[PDB]
Amino acid sequence: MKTPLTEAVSIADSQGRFLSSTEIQVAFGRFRQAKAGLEAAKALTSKADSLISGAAQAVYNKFPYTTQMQGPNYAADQRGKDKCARDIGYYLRMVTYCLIAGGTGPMDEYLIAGIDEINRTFELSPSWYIEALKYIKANHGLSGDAATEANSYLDYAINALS
Amino acid sequence: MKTPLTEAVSIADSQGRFLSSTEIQVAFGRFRQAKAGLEAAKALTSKADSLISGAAQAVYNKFPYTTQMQGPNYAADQRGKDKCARDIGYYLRMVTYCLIAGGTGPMDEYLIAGIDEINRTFELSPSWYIEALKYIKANHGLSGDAATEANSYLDYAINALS
Amino acid sequence: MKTPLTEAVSIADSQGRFLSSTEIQVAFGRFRQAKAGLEAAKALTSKADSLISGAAQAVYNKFPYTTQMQGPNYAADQRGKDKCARDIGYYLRMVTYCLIAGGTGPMDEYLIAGIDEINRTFELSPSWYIEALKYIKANHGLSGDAATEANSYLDYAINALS
Amino acid sequence: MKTPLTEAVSIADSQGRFLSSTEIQVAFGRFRQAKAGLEAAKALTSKADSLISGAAQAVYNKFPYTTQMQGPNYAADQRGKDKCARDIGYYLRMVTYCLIAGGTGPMDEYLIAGIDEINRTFELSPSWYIEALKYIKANHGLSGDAATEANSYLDYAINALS
Amino acid sequence: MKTPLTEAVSIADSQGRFLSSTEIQVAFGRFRQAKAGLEAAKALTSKADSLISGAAQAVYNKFPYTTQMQGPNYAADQRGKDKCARDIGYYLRMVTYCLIAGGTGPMDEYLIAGIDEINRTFELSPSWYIEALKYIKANHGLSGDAATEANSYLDYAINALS
Amino acid sequence: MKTPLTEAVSIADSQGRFLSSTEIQVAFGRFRQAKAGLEAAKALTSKADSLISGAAQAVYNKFPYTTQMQGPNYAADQRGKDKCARDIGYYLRMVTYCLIAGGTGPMDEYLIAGIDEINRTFELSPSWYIEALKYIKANHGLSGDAATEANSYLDYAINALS
Amino acid sequence: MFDAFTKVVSQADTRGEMLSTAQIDALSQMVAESNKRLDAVNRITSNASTIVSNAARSLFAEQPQLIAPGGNAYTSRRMAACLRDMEIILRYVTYAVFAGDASVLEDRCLNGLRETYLALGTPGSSVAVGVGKMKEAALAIVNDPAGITPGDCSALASEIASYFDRACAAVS
Amino acid sequence: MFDAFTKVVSQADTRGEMLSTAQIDALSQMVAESNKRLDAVNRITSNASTIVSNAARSLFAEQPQLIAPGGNAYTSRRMAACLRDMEIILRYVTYAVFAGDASVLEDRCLNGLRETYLALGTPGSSVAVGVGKMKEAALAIVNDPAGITPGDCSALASEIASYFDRACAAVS
Amino acid sequence: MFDAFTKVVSQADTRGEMLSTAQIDALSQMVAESNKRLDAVNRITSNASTIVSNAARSLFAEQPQLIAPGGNAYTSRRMAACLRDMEIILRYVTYAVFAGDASVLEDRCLNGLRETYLALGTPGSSVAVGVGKMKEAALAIVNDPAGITPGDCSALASEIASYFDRACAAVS
Amino acid sequence: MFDAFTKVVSQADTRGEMLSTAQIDALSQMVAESNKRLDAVNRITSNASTIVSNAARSLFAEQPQLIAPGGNAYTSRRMAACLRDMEIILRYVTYAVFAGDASVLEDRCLNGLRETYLALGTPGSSVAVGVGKMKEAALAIVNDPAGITPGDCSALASEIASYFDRACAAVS
Amino acid sequence: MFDAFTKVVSQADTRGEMLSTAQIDALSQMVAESNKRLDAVNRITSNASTIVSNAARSLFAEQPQLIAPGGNAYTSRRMAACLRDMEIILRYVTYAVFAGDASVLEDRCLNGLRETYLALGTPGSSVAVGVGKMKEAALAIVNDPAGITPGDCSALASEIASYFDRACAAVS
Amino acid sequence: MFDAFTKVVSQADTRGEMLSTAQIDALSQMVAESNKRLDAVNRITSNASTIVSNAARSLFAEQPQLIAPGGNAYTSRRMAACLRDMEIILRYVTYAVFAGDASVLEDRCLNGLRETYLALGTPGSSVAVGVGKMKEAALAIVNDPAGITPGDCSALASEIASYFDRACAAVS
Ligand SMILES: *[C@@H](C)[C@H]1/C(=C/c2[nH]c(/C=C3N=C(/C=C4\NC(=O)C(CC)=C4C)C(C)=C\3CCC(=O)O)c(CCC(=O)O)c2C)NC(=O)[C@@H]1C
Repeated sequence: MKTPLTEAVSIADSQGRFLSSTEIQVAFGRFRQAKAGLEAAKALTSKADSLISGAAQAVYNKFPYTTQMQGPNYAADQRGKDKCARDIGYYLRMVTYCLIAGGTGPMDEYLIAGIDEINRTFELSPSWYIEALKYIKANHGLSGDAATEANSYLDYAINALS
Repeated sequence: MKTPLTEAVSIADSQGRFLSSTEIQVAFGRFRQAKAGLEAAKALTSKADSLISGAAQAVYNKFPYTTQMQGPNYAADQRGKDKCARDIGYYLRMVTYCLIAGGTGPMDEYLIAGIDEINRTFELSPSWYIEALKYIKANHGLSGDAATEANSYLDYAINALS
Repeated sequence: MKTPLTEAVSIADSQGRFLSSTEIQVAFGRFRQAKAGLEAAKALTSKADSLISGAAQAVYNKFPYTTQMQGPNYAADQRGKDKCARDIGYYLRMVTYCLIAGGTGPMDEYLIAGIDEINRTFELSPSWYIEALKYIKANHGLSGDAATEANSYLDYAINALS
Repeated sequence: MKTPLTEAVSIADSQGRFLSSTEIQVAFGRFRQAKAGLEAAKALTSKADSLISGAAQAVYNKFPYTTQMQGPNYAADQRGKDKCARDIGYYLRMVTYCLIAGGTGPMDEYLIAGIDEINRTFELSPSWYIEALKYIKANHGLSGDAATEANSYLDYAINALS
Repeated sequence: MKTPLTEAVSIADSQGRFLSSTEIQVAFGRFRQAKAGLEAAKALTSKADSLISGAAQAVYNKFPYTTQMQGPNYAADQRGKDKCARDIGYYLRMVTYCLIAGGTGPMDEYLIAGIDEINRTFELSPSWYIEALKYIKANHGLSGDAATEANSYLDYAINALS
Repeated sequence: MKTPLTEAVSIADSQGRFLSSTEIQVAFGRFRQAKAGLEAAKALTSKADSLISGAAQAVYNKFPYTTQMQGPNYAADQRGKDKCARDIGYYLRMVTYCLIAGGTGPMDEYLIAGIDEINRTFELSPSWYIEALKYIKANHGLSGDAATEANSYLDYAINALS
Repeated sequence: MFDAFTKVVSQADTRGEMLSTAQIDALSQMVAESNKRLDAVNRITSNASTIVSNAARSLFAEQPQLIAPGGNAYTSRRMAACLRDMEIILRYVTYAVFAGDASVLEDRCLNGLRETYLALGTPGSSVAVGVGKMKEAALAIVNDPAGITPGDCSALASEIASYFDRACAAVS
Repeated sequence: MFDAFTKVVSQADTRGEMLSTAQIDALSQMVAESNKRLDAVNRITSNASTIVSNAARSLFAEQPQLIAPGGNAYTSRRMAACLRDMEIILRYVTYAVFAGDASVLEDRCLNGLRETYLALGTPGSSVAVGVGKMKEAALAIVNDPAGITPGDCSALASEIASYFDRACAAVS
Repeated sequence: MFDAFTKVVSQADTRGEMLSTAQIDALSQMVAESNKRLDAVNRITSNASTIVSNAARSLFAEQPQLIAPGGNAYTSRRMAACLRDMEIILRYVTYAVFAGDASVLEDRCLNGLRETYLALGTPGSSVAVGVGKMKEAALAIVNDPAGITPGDCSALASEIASYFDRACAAVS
Repeated sequence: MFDAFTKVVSQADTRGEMLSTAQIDALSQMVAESNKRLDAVNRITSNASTIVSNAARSLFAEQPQLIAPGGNAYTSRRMAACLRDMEIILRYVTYAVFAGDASVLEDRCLNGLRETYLALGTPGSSVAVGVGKMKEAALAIVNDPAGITPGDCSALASEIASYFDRACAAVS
Repeated sequence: MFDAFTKVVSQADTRGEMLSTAQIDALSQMVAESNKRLDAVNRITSNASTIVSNAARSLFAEQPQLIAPGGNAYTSRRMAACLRDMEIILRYVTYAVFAGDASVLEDRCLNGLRETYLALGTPGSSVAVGVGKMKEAALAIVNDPAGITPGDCSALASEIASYFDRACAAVS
Repeated sequence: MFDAFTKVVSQADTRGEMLSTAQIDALSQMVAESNKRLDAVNRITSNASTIVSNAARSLFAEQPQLIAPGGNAYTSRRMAACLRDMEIILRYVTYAVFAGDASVLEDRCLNGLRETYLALGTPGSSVAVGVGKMKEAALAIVNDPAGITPGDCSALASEIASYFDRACAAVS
């Protein structure tokens, strides 16, 4: 679980050492950033339904075949649309977790690890998800550090898919 | 060489991943703390003479025998006093390095690693250095974060010797 | 590499022993099979242009968006169409090599190992290639052992892609 | 256990892969050879008593001192002549098993492994058994592939003993 | 446990070998020495009180401050002196043990291993003990091989403390 | 190599230790035994000719077939009798080396390691050599420790061959 | 592990006896129909991804709790492990079919699997449902008369189903 | 391992939910208090040697049977190990205080420690005595008003105590 | 490895001297520029996949011999390795930007790399062309004026370029 | 492991006492008669092959079910393993005799052996009969008055016998 | 390693081409001669011990200094190592004959072998004499018309001899 | 390694000859003086710490450039390594005196040491000076007539001196 506090402890322990000024500076950096990050998680959470449905439509508009082809890996029916909205909601929810923890840890453990096998196995296209992520990025309406950190996690996800 | 910046890179590299918000927050903590460390180091530096001679005297006072016994491991002659002031000068210089770098890395590498063998081989008592370090703590005259970080390193060397 | 003769030797060498009746039977199996396999490679080779061209069209027909989207990963232009026919040509060629060797060996070494990273990096959909492979199975016109073996390699590739 | 089917599966499993055309050809080879092998096993079996007793006499006559010397490792009494014929019967039985499994595996597992320690501890000469094995080769009366495979095992035992 | 008989068995077992002339000569060496060593142990035991109080007094004479300073690591009070005589009693007891076993083994196992940690943690000075050990050497009154072996152990302890 | 002095050093080096009383007692054992061992080596050497020729005859008397059968592994011709006398002489020489070194080392290094492969490959019987060794034990004419140590190496060889 | 041949051999060795003609004829029977056995192996292997994915999709649609957040197959890593187990089990079954003996499946796959799931909290029952679905798809694939020399594979089909059944009973 | 932030995140994920406003505020309150938490860590760490050596000495003084020949802390090797365990437990305690969650302490240190001492013949009850003593000394150091901006560390002190307590309970 | 700070410290220890006032001012200057430095690291990292893929595509378009049958980047395994080296080098470059020192890059990535390529038959010079492309793309990304507090990043951009250039010089 | 000397030393260390008169004297007696102890080691070791092989042979003739097909000593590998066990036990007994203490035998050879045979299916009662045979052959070899300075070895004979009995009891 | 098939495949892949009718026909030809190839393998293998021992004994009789005290083949360990080298080279030669390509012999046996002997002080020229003797004996065995279907194996014999010659050249 | 006995034995084996009578007598004379040899080992080992530290302190006093900042013996780690090397060399020298042969010293200590120092930048001449100081001090401890049976150890001292000189020459 990659977060400032967690890795600080982990490194000290792997070295059999007590925490020193280095790990304390790590915590300082974390607690300072937590203010912009925690507020960012809130902003994203309040616009969740909007961001999710908007991201879904952006994907449907860029890849029209996804609301037409009848295969189970697509969203031509209501079942597929819910799967898609659900998935996109998952990505958004992981982003809020990352902001809360101040690291990619939540996303790495619950979503990224294994996603390749899932997309391949169920024939889901990474490009669909990337488009959804670009949309959230362009419409979360954040600014300041909040924007930078949230975008860092959205781009992280994009990188993990390409 | 344990410092926030090199440790952040070493973690990422050991995991084969690019730097993320976690390592960036580690840098934020480091650069925020730099003010204290730089001021503390610069202050200790200008006051090095009185701190060194004063510390040496603090030891001779708590251990009057070190200024009476004939052994080459003692400071009864000018030769021993010089070796002593030299060593204490070394500890102080390392403390400034740790403050400059924001970590114990410098001291760990140039002083602590192998200090045991040295003190056992030349029959130098760790207690002597502990007292000297106590003196520097009570006399650097720094305040706030500068003082707190300066003391953490001074206490780090003390713990290394006990 | 995975082929009867090569694995027969590799396994005996790893055990530090001379070849025995077991490996000789492996050879009997390979040489017996080699007859139909070499004829199958010849058949696939003489019909290569038609199979490659037909397979590419089968892919564009199933996924028409690939002939339309403007990104470099698609075949909207001549450059993309040539890359695609080229890649399908590679799969077919690899299949001929597997028949020649009597094992997936050549395809594993030259195409399978690393394919995942390639498809993810250049955003190429494994689905596209799977449709191409199905076309080849449905149109090579082979029969008997030639077909069973040839199809085993075509389905092997499809499995690595899903 | 060195046999076609078992090694084919073993190699695939060690590679974490499904069986492919390679392992199938290994099987084809085994099943093809089994027709000659199983019949050869039947033949050696009906001629067993004659081969075994005849082989034992061959040894006694080639190495007359084996029935003169008094130690327990020799055949100067019925106990020793029986142990001997028993052993020869063990080699012959192993050969039939090898013909049945299509490999040395059975002989390797039940007889070859540890044989050198047995012959040394009990002071049994490898030479005695080699003569018995040569006798069985010259007297089993097999023909075609049945003879070739059976002899490959008889010679395999002779090579393990020299 | 470093002792003649134990090391002899350990090597042999380490090599999976039955004992032979080499290990028997080791025993010969050990048993030849034990004649003198067991009597030496007896001599040291009979004058233990003398040696211990004398050695403790020798340390206080060389390092008079150890009877001044109030710290728990010093001997200014009866508790401290009692700790000291105990410690010196321990060194003497180990020496008899070594003479009895014919090796440093007992001392290595019960006193040497970890001594550095102890002296560091409780701020006890190795030099103090070195003086106690020098006293025992000069006052045990042993002669011949009993003296040589005994002194080898006392010097072994001194070497481990410096 | 298995000898008192060599093992003593190896064990200590293996432990990163200076030599101590244990290793000195090992040497005492070696040096004490050396007096008898060196004279024994000297006595065997002086009667090597009658011991070798005698031991060879001992082998031929017990195993007469060895001076009758035709193979290159037998002694029915001068070539074979010379190979035989040569081998027996090697064994005797190794025994003198062991007595000199005070351990089986020489024999282990120069004769025993690999002797199994030689005898099996060239079809030489361990029994022939065992008899030669028994003949030497009974006829060397040694007394006291010289005989006991020499006899230990002779039986050591017998054990290694059975 | 054992293959059909070595299985009878090891039992014969325990008795210190050479195979009877009855036992040898039996093995000759298997050898005579080995082509059918090898087709089964190729056919199931060639459709491994389809068999696994379709069965996994049907299983989750049938047991939605498995993929509900907090469910055992929830999170990418658990879903991946689940799909991997389906494939692993299918693979070991094909091995048993090829070898003509269930030992490899039992020893390397099923032995101790119940204890594994029990310790992780993975519903073995649900795993069995998945296995059973792959079984059904696998057999239909083996029994497809298209593109193959007509013949009777009934005995083979029973042997295959038995290995799938061993798998279900091993985790239930 | 979990830190205070991740602890809340893993619970919310199990329910497939985003953190409520109350949950975020709670974490935010912890952030506001962070400076005090870091001082406690720095204070216990800067006095580790003292805390361990004073507590160890006190322990042996209150339970002389430990250093009496035959005692579990008798012989230099066992004494060093004992001091080692004192430093280790203290180290893991400060880790928990730093992370704001006991997981690191429980998983990497306490987990199966009782069994270890039992197999070694090490008196667990006495280990707990040494830990309790370190607790008293650690908390006093943390609560010392000298050289630090005045404020309430009441809550943090209870949290620190709970980690020391978890340690004592794990070995007795 | 070294970071900007320990690099200076290490030079000062060689002379047995404490940092001068000038040396302290310079490091303080780096500290005061740190925000821009971290933006550079976030911006480059946030676009790593695009920087690597776009550069690779361009390199292959300009040098078709690399991907033609027989070319060093032909076959999936080699292409993947080639894509990996691009990523690898980019990753270490970002490490040097963050630390403010090239040691991690030179020490763990570029040392012995040319020898590695010579032994493999890999046209290191072509790796250089590729790195060069990643450089200009990365610099354009760092220099993007939109969505950020205006300011001059000239020095930093020059520093970042030097790290890419070291990589090129290491395989050329 | 402990040898005669270190065995008494460790017992005394636990009491924090120097060896008593009765303790040192016991060791002196061992030293004075050590020559015979070494002769016993040399004698048994010099007849290792014979003792093991003769005992194994008697055991098998006495219990034919061990070597009959299906028996635990049947097949070359199991027979080789059985002979090795005989040699291993005889090796450790000579070790105990050389050290004048059974710890090495107990600790490295007998400890856990009964459970080992139980899990393998090896008749421990049979192993005992084998050991018993080696015991008497070994004893007669030690007591042979030929080729050795005449004297009394009865005590040593009992010690030797006791180590063998330990082995028997350990698997009976 | 390559076998006759993959050897031509690798060359064709470097050119990015599918095998030509000729190349395939050349392969069909070897497939038609495969029975002879497998007989050669079995015959040499089945007489491995004889080929090595007679060749070695002939070598030593021919070069007495190899076995005289101080010679490179003197002492049992070195004699065994020498016999082992003979068998090793023969083993890898049969591999080449089986696979129908020298690569396995070159890559795993011959490569670096000359340097090894130079270092050890082992006479490479003497090894070639030994290898040459095994070659002649190996060919006579393969060429023996007794107990085999009559036909021509000249080409195969020529191929077999070339592998032996490689081994000779590789150590000279 | 070789000891005084095996050194002569290995040379004899190379010639395939038994030691001459005169050679055996020399080994007997060496045995007759073994007590002196063991006293030397005991004495040097017993004063190892003072021999090392006194030589080291003297060396640093003579070559202050070694300990000055930037010097090769500067920093605790380098100083410790330096003291360690002194002890290592001394140790191997006592091994050689004990074994009565320089092989242990040459093979496990001096071989390749000059190259190790060359690569590190460690001044070998300075090491030689340190070794020379240990030699002189060790020889004085060996020749000390106090508390030992009076006799002539000149031969032994010369041998001992020759080992120290080997080490000096190996690093000069
Ligand atoms: C030159 C080095 C100095 C010297 C030596 C010298 N030593 C002896 C004799 C003996 N040395 C020992 C040694 C030991 N006994 C022990 O118990 C131990 C520890 C385990 C050791 C190392 C022994 C037993 C003897 C024999 C009895 C005795 O004390 O004499 C001699 C005498 C001749 C001989 O070789 O035996 C000599 C000359 N003498 C000097 O004057 C040197 C400066």
